[PDB]
Amino acid sequence: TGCVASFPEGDVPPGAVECLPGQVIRTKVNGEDVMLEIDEVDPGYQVCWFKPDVPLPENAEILWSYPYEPTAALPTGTTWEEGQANVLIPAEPTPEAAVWPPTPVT
Amino acid sequence: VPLPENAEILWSYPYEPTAALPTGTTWEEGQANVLIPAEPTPEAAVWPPTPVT
Amino acid sequence: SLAKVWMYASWIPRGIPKAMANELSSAAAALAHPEAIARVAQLESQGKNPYRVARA
Repeated sequence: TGCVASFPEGDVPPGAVECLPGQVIRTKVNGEDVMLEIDEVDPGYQVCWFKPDVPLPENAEILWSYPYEPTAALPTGTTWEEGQANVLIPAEPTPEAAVWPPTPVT
Repeated sequence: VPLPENAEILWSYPYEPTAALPTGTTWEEGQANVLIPAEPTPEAAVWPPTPVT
Repeated sequence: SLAKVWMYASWIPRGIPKAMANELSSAAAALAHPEAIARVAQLESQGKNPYRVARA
C-alpha cells in the first residue's frame, strides 16, 4: 500500500519509512511476488515509503505507487511501465563451444 | 470492510487520508429528506376593543 | 564557571542510567517494526503521546 518516493536529503517527514541500502521489500510487481534489495542510493537523495496517511513533501518524485484496494484480500501491487523502471536482463553471452583441434591427414 | 449484497449506501465519505480536517459528506437534494419544523406563528393575542357609541 | 561546576558535579549522577537508556533505545530501533516506529514519529508530529495511545 501507499507509494515509494525519492526526495533530497535532510529532514525526514514524520511517518515515512526510510529505505536505506540493504533494505529488503516484499512486493508484487505485475503479478509477480518479488523481493527488492536496495543498493547504492544516489547521494543528496533518499528513498522512503509513504503510506497514504503521510503527506508527501515538496520536490518529491514518486518512483512507484500502489492502487487503492482496501476490500481486496490479495493485493495487485504495482505496474512498472516502460520508462518507469529500467530493468536489465543479464546478457549472458554464450562463448564459443570448445572444439578439439582436428589433426590433418595428407 | 467489504459490503454485502443488496446493500444501500445511505451516505458515504470521500478518500482523504492526508487531510487533517476532514470534509465529511454532502447530502444532495434527494439523498436525504431534511424537515425544518413549520413553527406556525399563531394569531397575536389581541385585547377586545370595547365599543363606544 | 558555575555551569561547568554543575556539569562536573552532576556527571556521575547523570551518567549511571545512561547506558541502559541508550541500550533500550537502540534495541527498540533494531527490534521494533519500522512501521511502528514511523507511527510513533507520526503521532509525535501530531503532538500526541504514542505510549498513551498504545495503552489505550
